[PDB]
Amino acid sequence: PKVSVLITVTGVDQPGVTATLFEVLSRHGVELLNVEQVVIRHRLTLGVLVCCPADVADGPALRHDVEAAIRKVGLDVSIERSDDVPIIREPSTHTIFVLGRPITAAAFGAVAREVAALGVNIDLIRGVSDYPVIGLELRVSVPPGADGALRTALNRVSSEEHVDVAVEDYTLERRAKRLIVFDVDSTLVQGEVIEMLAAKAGAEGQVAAITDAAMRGELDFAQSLQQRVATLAGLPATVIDEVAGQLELMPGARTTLRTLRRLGYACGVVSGGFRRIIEPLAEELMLDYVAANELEIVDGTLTGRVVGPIIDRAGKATALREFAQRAGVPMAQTVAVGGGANDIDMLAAAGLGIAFNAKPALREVADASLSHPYLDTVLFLLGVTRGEIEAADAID
Amino acid sequence: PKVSVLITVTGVDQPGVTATLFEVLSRHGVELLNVEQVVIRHRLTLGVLVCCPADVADGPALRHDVEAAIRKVGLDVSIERSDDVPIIREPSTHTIFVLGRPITAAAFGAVAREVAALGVNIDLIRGVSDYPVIGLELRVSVPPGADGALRTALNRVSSEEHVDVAVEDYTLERRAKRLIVFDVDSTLVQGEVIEMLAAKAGAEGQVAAITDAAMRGELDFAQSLQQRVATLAGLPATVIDEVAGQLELMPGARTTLRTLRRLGYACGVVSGGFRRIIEPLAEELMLDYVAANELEIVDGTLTGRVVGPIIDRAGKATALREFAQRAGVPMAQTVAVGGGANDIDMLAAAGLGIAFNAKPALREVADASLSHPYLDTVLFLLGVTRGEIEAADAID
Ligand SMILES: [Mg+2]
Ligand SMILES: [Mg+2]
Repeated sequence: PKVSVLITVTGVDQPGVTATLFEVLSRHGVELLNVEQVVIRHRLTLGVLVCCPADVADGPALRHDVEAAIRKVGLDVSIERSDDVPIIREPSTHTIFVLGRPITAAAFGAVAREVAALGVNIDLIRGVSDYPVIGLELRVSVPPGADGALRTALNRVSSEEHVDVAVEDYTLERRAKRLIVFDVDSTLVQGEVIEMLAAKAGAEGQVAAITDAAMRGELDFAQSLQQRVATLAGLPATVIDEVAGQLELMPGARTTLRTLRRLGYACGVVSGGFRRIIEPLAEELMLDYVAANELEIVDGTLTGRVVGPIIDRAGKATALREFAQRAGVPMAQTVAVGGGANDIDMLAAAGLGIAFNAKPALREVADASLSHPYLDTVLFLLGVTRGEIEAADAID
Repeated sequence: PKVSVLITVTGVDQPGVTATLFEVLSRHGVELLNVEQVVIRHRLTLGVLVCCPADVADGPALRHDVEAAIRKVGLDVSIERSDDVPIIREPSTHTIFVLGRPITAAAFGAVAREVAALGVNIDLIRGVSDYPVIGLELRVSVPPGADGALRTALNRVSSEEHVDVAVEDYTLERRAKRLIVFDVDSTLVQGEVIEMLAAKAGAEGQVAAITDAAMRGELDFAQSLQQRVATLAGLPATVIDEVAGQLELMPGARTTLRTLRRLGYACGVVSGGFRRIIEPLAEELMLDYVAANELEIVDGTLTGRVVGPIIDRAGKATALREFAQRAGVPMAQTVAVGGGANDIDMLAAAGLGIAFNAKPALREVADASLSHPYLDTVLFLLGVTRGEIEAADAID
């Protein structure tokens, strides 16, 4: 076959069309170069790019066989020479996630308009979830040196339209994510353990105020840790198990971890909280790595200090790096999820840094932000669909 | 928004259509439930499923705004109530690869016809490669308990039509493949080392005959190994480096391994050949695991025996299992690639067992078979496209 021909079938989806078309093409000298077919909402698009004998292409017979077969059953078909035509479309450079509850038309309109303004072509759109939130994906092709401007434009859109918008590299390498770390407090676990410990001392007031002050980045994490843990001076150490037994996982956490195990992720937690609370939990969740701070105890009583070294903002990044080196995972294939300014160095070190219901100081430097109280929306950012989760879980 | 509406735009692709449609929908009470959009060969299909106020849906205005905006620029659009309509399509159960050089229309026709006969619905078709061979993928939905019958039907088609046809589970878990092992001889490396050693003894004749006899499964691997290595009795051990330096990688091998590293695979070789030849090579290829047999040497001279234990057909499976346990990878997420009856137990132990230019005894039990002399066609079976390889390699 020395000449190329493109055949394009469109119309209301009926069964047997695919087989019929290729059964027809076999009565001509036809060899396949590319086939693309989808049905969206009962609309068939079937594009077939072939090579065929020069004398077959230059003859009405091939045309008449195809047009007869396809038009008969009710669909449309076009046939034309190619030769210059690209055989197989190029990969998308990036992918974009839009999560909302709801996603207004105006919101998605604003996204699609920012995309267009920056010469960014949309290659594919699909739904990735219908619960817990609506999730849409756009695989896009970004002009080189425009993706900074894109994330920026789309962040403005995200704030103004009340949806999450994440732009991610869609390269083979950068999208084989293999390792994830969570912060514990207000990320993997509901609320602040240190405030739960403080309530036992009748100090939740003092400590909640300082914690919000520290997670918004207004305070040095270490001095803030020292001032907060000091309020616990004199509590019996038995208070650690009490609080540990009062911890509720973030909605979607179990689903998030279970799905990450299916995908063969290394899973870890990096916290500024307390090891006696977190290790007992990390064992339960079957995690691969823990790093936390440690409460000082004397005669079964908390002294109000921690036992150095303190895991600070920098320490969190150092622990991610440590975890990644041990697991044999390059930094670009690592994921970090946090909610506080505590986590800023960690997120920026990771391949993908995800801010989860986060303070402004973190959202501003995070690769991606989530504003809904479901930790499994993290999974959508990692290329997983709700359907795929539900399917896999039903196999038990 | 209490009532659902489906909007479906089709026609010749023009820019700005996407943004335009959502800018129009925002003047109505529209919230998005699902968006699906693709362009194939300049055919736009844009399907939008929304919820909107009951009084907006029951009014001509929404219809007239949408129909006006879309028809004006040259495309078609339909609008209709939904309510019963599925929000987001279910995942495909399986995926099917068709590799050929060429892929005739008749071949693909035969595939699509077998698929249809077994109640199997086609969800998507796309090209995955234009070199070294033509590669097509069909994501399909298989009725439960029909995929045995499918692989069987498609194997008949594969033999008759001269294309490779592979059916694979498309579940989240089973498709997060994390570990691969290659056989060395006539798989990762061109030809048979043992025959190259034998040629040094003027025995390539005897040994080639026995090797073909063993790889076709007509011989016990161990007795065949003993008879073949015995022909080397008396060669200087220097002959090992000579042959090691004469080895050519299989076409596509470097590409295959490099791409597998990008994806973060654990990579290993499991051979019945000789460690002094393979270890030197596995170090060069930066592999994670080696298991081979070992030549006996006395005073710098080969004795013609191997030093037990012999890696036999069962040993290969045992080594895969060993490798997988160490790497922390479940058997279902493991891949094995071989060409001889030597490899039968290994392939069946692996999640996905790939026969590469293989003897009949292996093709008959392999999950998937490849008939073309390019080892990187393995990558297509692992969900990678040629475009994605080329893109990633150009980033260097
Ligand atoms: Mg936190
Ligand atoms: Mg072999």
